[PDB]
Amino acid sequence: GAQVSSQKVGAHESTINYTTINYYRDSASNAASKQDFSQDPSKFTEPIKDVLIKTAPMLN
Amino acid sequence: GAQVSSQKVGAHESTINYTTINYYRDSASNAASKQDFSQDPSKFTEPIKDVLIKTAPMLN
Amino acid sequence: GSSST
Amino acid sequence: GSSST
Amino acid sequence: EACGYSDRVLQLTLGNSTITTQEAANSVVAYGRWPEYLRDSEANPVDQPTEPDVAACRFYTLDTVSWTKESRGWWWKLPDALRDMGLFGQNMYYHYLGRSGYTVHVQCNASKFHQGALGVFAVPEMCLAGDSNTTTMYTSYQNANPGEKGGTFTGTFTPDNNQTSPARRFCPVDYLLGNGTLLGNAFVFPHQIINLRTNNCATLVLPYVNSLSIDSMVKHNNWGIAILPLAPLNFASESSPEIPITLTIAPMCCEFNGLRNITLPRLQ
Amino acid sequence: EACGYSDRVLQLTLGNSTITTQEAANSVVAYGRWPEYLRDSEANPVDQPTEPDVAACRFYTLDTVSWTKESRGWWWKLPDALRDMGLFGQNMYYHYLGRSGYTVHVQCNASKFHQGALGVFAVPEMCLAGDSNTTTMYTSYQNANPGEKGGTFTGTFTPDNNQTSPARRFCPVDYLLGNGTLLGNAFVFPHQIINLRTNNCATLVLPYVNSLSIDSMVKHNNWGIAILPLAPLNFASESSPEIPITLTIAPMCCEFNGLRNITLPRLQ
Amino acid sequence: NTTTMYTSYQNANPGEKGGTFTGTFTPDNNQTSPARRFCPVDYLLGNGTLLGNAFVFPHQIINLRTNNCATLVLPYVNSLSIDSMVKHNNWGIAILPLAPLNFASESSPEIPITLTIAPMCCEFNGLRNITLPRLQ
Amino acid sequence: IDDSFTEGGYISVFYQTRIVVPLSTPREMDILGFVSACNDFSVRLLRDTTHIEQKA
Amino acid sequence: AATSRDALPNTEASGPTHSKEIPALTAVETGATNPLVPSDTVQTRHVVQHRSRSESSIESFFARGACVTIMTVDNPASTTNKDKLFAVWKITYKDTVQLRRKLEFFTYSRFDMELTFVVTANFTETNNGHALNQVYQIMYVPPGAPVPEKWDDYTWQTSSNPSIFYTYGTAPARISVPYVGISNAYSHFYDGFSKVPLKDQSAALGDSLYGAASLNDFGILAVRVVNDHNPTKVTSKIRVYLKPKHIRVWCPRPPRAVAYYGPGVDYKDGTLTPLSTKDLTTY
Amino acid sequence: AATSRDALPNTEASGPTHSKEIPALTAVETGATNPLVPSDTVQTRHVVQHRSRSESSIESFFARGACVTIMTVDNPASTTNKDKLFAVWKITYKDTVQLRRKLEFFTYSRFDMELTFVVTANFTETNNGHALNQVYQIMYVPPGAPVPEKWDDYTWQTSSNPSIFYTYGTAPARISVPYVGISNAYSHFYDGFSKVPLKDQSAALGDSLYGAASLNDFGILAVRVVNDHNPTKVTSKIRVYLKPKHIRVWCPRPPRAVAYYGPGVDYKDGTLTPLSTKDLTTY
Ligand SMILES: CCCCCCCCCCCCC/C=C\[C@H](O)[C@H](N)CO
Ligand SMILES: CCCCCCCCCCCCC/C=C\[C@H](O)[C@H](N)CO
Ligand SMILES: *C(=O)CCCCCCCCCCCCC
Ligand SMILES: *C(=O)CCCCCCCCCCCCC
Repeated sequence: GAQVSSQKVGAHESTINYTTINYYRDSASNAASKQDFSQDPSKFTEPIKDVLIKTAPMLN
Repeated sequence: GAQVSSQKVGAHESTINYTTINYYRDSASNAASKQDFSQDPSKFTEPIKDVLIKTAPMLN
Repeated sequence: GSSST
Repeated sequence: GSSST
Repeated sequence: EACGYSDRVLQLTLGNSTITTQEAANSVVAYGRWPEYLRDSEANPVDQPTEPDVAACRFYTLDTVSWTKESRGWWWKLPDALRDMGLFGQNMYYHYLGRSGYTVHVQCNASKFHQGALGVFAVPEMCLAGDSNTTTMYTSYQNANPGEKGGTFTGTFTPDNNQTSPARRFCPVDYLLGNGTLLGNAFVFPHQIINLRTNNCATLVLPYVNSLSIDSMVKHNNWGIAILPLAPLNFASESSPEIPITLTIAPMCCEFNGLRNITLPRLQ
Repeated sequence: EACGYSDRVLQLTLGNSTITTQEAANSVVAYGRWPEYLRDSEANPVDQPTEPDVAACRFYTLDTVSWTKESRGWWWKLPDALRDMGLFGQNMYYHYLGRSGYTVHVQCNASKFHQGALGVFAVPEMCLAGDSNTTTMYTSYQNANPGEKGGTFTGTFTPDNNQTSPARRFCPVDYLLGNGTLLGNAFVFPHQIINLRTNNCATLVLPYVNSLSIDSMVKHNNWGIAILPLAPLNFASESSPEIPITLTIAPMCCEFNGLRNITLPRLQ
Repeated sequence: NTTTMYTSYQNANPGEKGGTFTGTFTPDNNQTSPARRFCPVDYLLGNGTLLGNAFVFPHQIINLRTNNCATLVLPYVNSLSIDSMVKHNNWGIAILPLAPLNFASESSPEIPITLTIAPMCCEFNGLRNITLPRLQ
Repeated sequence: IDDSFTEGGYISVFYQTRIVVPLSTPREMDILGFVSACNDFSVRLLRDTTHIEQKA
Repeated sequence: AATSRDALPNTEASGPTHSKEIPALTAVETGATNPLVPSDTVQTRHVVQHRSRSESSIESFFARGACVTIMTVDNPASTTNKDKLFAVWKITYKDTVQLRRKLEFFTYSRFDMELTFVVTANFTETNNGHALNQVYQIMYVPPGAPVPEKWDDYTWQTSSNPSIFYTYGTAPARISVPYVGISNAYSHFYDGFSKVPLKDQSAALGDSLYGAASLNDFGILAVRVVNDHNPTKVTSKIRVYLKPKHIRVWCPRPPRAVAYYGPGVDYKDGTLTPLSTKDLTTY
Repeated sequence: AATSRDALPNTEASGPTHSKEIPALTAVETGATNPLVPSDTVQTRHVVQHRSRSESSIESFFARGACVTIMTVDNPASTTNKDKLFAVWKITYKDTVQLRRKLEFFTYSRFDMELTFVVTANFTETNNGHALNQVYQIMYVPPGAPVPEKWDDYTWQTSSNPSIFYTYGTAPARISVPYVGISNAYSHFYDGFSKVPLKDQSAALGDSLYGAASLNDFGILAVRVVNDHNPTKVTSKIRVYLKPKHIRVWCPRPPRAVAYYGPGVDYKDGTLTPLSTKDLTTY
C-alpha cells in the first residue's frame, strides 16, 4: 500500500522520490499530500456573460 | 502479510488506501478493522410468522 | 505478501 | 503494493 | 385466501393438544428463530440426551387470572411456570441440564362493547428488582420462583422495612418494567398486544435463548412473560368490570442431559 | 383481493396529504373523466401558465358542520369554498384566469345503532334560486359566495319582503334542489350516498367542467357541492342526535393564466 | 459598542426599502432602549473590510459617461443546498458612489436609482401554514 | 439538543369528525402512540448521554 | 454484503395516489412495526442519499475506552504505624455507570477486552522531602490463585499470573485479553441463582444471591508500588479504562432509566421519577 | 491537470506594433479585469519562466498550526478554600485573530482539523515543596453531553466522549478530526438569525443574535489535572493549535481591515482608521 511520488528538487548536491504509507483507516488522519491543482481566475477576473477578447474594444 | 484497504474519503484536498500489519500471534491483540456488516431489522421490526405486505391490510 | 480489500 | 505518482 | 384463510383464524396443534382461535393478530416468532434441538456442532454435555417429544411438547394451561380496573400487571418465568406440568416437569427435575423453546398462547376475550389493551411481552433473562433498600440482589429462590401462579406488578415501590425478618421478594414497578427501564420501550422485546376491539389472544413462539447451549432449568429461567395493561379495562359504564386472562404454554424441542435422582427443591 | 384489498378501504394521497378510509362505497369519477391539464389543441390564453402542483393540489379541510334531525341540507361552490386555502387561493386571486379539477371527500361516521342517509351531489353550474319575488337574478356576489362556510337549504320558500334594503340572498328549497327541479332527479348528477349503516364517506373526483377551456375563477363557480339528508338522522331513541360532517377537498391539475396584482374582492 | 451581534431581526430586514451606508460610525449610547440596528460605514463596506477591495465580489460599475445600468445574474450560494429564506439572507446588494454625482455647476443635483430584481430557478420545501413575521 | 437553527417543527393530533359511540358503550377511551425511525435514518458523532449519572 | 459504511437508500420520486393500497393503515397488535418510508404517505422527489450508519455499528458505538475503576495505592515512610497500601479490585464493568449502561442495551455480548491504565501520583504531607520515580506492579490474580495479603509477600513473584510493571511518567500501560467467558457469550443479565435450595437441606445451606452466577466471575487486579518505603509518603491512583474490541451483541433491551443501585437491577426509593412535567398540548 | 507547482507561463518575445488592436484600452464597468501581460503594451524578450505558485495554493497558505486558545488549569493543596480549577473552552477559531483573518479571506470552507496541544506548568507560591509529574485529561464534550461541574465528577469517565490523557513533558498531544459540519461547508459568515420572530409571539420569545446559527456550534473542550491535590500548588496552561488540513474554500472576501470586536463583524469606535497619511504626489 505504499505511495511513491516525486519531489520537485530545488537545490542539487534522475527523479528523487519519497514514500508514503497511510497508517490509519480514517482519511482525516492522513497528512496533506500537497499535490494540488491550479485553476484559471476567470470566474472572478472575467465573470462577464459575453467572452472578452483583449485586443478588441471591451465595449462595442 | 500486509493488508491494504481503502479509506472512505470524506473531505478532499483515485482510491486512498491504508496499510495494516498484525504484529502479534493472538487475534485479541489486533486493532478493530471497522469493516463491519449491516443487517435488516426484521427479526425485531417484523417478527411475525406470516410475511407482511405493507400496502395490504395487516389484518385480513 | 499483501492482501487487498 | 505500490502506487506511483 | 379466496378459500377463506385468515390471519385472524388459527389452529395450533402440539402433541395431543389443539388450540383454535378466530380473533388472532397473526402470531410472533421471537427474533425470527423457530425452536430447534441442540446441533452437534454446538453441543456440550456428551451423554445421550432425553427428548420427551409429545409427552412434554404439548399445551399446558396455567391457573386463570382476573383482569380488573385496578390490575397493574402479571409476570411468569420459564421454565418455572411449567415446573409442575405433567411429564415436562418430571423430566426437568430428574436431569441436571435441560433446554426448551415454547409456544405461549395468552387468551382473553370480551365483547364489542368492552375496551382495553394488554401488552404481552416475552423477555430473555427477565431479571426483576427486589423489595429491599437495605440489601441488593436479595430476593429468595422461593419468591423468585412462584411456579404457575406467577407474580404481579405494582404501581408503587415500597421498601421492605422489616430488617429482622425481611420479605425477600420482588417489588416490580410497572412503568419501570419491574427492572428499572421504561415500559414504553418493552416493545423491543418480542411481543403482541391484546387490544380487545381487535384480537382476543397473543401468540409468541419462543426459541431457547441463553449464553449457553444448555443449562440448569432449576437454577435459571430463560424467558420471562410480562403482561401489563397498556390501556385499562373498561366496559359500558360498569365501575367494576372483570374479564379473565388464561395462559396456555407448550414446551417445544426440549432436551435434557445429566440424569440422576430427582430434584426436590425448597419452594416455600 | 386474496391479499385483503377492498372497495371499502381506500387511501388517497395528494401533495403532503393523505386520507384513509375503512368504510367507503367505492369512489366516483364524474362523467368518467379524470382531471387533466389544458391540452395545446384546446388552449386559449397564450402566456405561460402557472401550475402550482403540490403547493395547491393537496387536501384542504373546511369548517366542520353538524347534522341533526332538523338539518335540511348544505351547499358549497367550487372554487369559492377554497378561495382562502393556502397557496391555491393565492394563485387564484393573483391571476385573471384559472382552471381546476377536484377530489371531494365528504366525511361522516356514526355507529351501528345510528341511521340516516346523505345524498352528496356534485353539480356543474349549480345555479341556485334567489329569495326575491320583486327582482329576479338579484343574489349579490357576497351572498352567492359564502367561501368555506357554505350555505344551507331550506324546507320553505320565504320571499324577501324588505324592498328598501333587500337581503339579496339565495332561498334554496330542498325538494326543489334549490333550483326549481325535483331533488329525486339529482342522481343524474355525479353522486354518492353516505348511508350510515353502509359507509362513512363519499368521494367524488371532479374534472374541470365548463363551456370554456379556462375562465375567471373569481367571477365563476364551475361546480356546486350539495349535501342533503335523503333519510333523516336517527339514533337509538334520542330526540336530539347530532353527528358531524367534515369536507376535505383537493384541487387537481390546476393551472392559471394572466398574472397581475392580486384581486381584493368585496366579500361582505 | 455595549453589545455585539445585537441588530434585531426587524432592523436587519428592511424589506424593499433597504438600508443605507454612512460615512461615520456613531455608537448607540441609549442603554435602556437600544436602537439595535446596523451602522454600516461606507469605506469599511459596512463590515470592517476596505471598500476598495469589494471588487473581489461579483460587480459592475454604473459610470454615467459609459453606462446607465448594472446587471448581475446571481446563482443560489450557500453552505447548504436549501435553507430558511425567512431566517437567512443569501446575497446582499450594496450600491456605493465610487465617484460622487455631479452636474453642470448645480450644487444640488439629483438622479433616481431603480432596482428591478427577478428570482430564478426558485424552489421550496416543507409546506405548512403561512409565516407571519414580526417586522416592526 | 433543543436548537432553533436545527429545529424540526410540530407534531399534532386533531379530531377530524368526532368519536361516536352507541349506547351501553364507554364514551372515553385511550389512544397509544409509537415512534420509530425509517430506513433512511442515521446518527453521528458519538457522545455521552445525560440520561444517566453517578453523583458520588 | 451490505456494509456499515454503505449509503442508505435513495428516496424515489412518487406522485399522487388513489387506490385500495393502504400503507398508512396498520395494526400494532401483531407485534410488528409498519415498514413505511415517506413516499408511502406523501409526494416525494428523487434524492440520492449519501448518508451512512457507519458510526452506529455495534463496534463503533463501543469503540471508546471507558473508566471502570480507580485503584488507590501508596508508599509510606517505614516508620508508619499503618501498613503500606496495596489495592485489590474485583474486575467488573459495574462499579461505574456509563459503559455499564451502554452494554446493557443488550442481554449478551462477546468481545476482546483492551485495558488501558492511567497512573497519577502526589505528595500528601506538607513536607519538603522528595521521592524517586515509582514502578507499579499490576498483577492479575484469576479465581483460585493466592490473593496478596501484604505489599511484599510471595504472590508478587507472578510465575504464572500475568503482571504489568509500569514505570511512572511513561505512556499509559495497555494490554489485550481474548473473549475469556466460560459461556459462549458474556451474560449482562442472569435471571437465576447459582444454587438450588433443597428441602432436605437447611435454608442457609441452599441460599444464594439473585442473579449472581460465579461469586468470583473474573478474578481481581492487585496493584502495588514496587519501590521500598520512602521518608516522604506518596499516594497514587491507577485509573482503569476498558474498551470492548471485536464485539458482538444479542437481544436488545430498554436502557437503564433510573439510577443504578448495586450490581443487580435493583432500584432505590426516591430515584424512580426520571420524567419531567410537560403538558399534553404544549409544544 | 495544471498543478500548483507547475512553472508559470513564459514571456514570449514581442516587437513594435501599429494596429487597430487595442489591449491597453478597456472598460472596468463591465466588472472584468483586463487580462494583460507585458507583451501587450511593451516590447518583450523571450524568457523561460521557472517560478511557480506552489506556496500560495489554498493548502499551502493554511498549512500551519495556529494558536486558537490558552486553557488554564491547576492542582492546589487539599486544604484550599478555592475549588480545583478545571477549564472549559467553547471550540472556536475566533478567540484569537491571526488564523481567523486568514480563514476570513473566504466565505465558506471544508477541512479536516488537526489539533495539537502544548502544555506548560509552573509553581506559584514561594514555597520549596515539589510536585510529581502531572497527567492531564482533555475531554471533548459535544453539544448535548454533560459538561463537568467538578474536576472529579462522573463525566470524566468518558465512555463515549473522546479524551486525551496527556503526560507532562512528553511530546505535545495531537489528534485529527474529519470535516464535522452539519452543513456541506463551514460558514465563516452567516447573514441571518437562528429564529424567526412571529407577530403572535412576544418579542423576547422570537429573539436571537444576529449572525449566530447553532448556540453550541461544536461543543467544548474540558481540561483537568488528573492527579489528586498536592501540598504545593501547580498551575498549568494548555495551548491549543489548529491546522486546517485537506482544505477547500469558496467565495473570496476582502480581509479584515480594522480590529476584530467580538465573534461577529462588528467594529469598535476609535479603531476605524487603519490607513496612514501619505501625499498624492509623494513617492
Ligand atoms: C495484567 C492485567 C490482565 C487483566 C486480565 C483481565 C481478565 C478478566 C476479563 C474480565 C471480562 C469481563 C467482562 C465483563 C463482564 C461480564 O460481561 C458479565 N458480568 C457477564 O458474564
Ligand atoms: C479529544 C479532542 C477532540 C476535539 C474535537 C473537536 C471537534 C469540533 C470541531 C470544530 C470545527 C470548528 C471549525 C471552525 C468553525 C466554523 O468554521 C464556523 N464558525 C462556521 O460553521
Ligand atoms: C502496502 O502498504 C504494501 C507494502 C507494505 C510495506 C511495509 C509497511 C510498513 C509498516 C506499516 C504498518 C502498518 C501501519 C498501521
Ligand atoms: C507480510 O507481512 C510481508 C511484508 C512484510 C512487510 C514489512 C513488515 C514490517 C515489520 C513487521 C515486523 C514484525 C512484527 C512482529
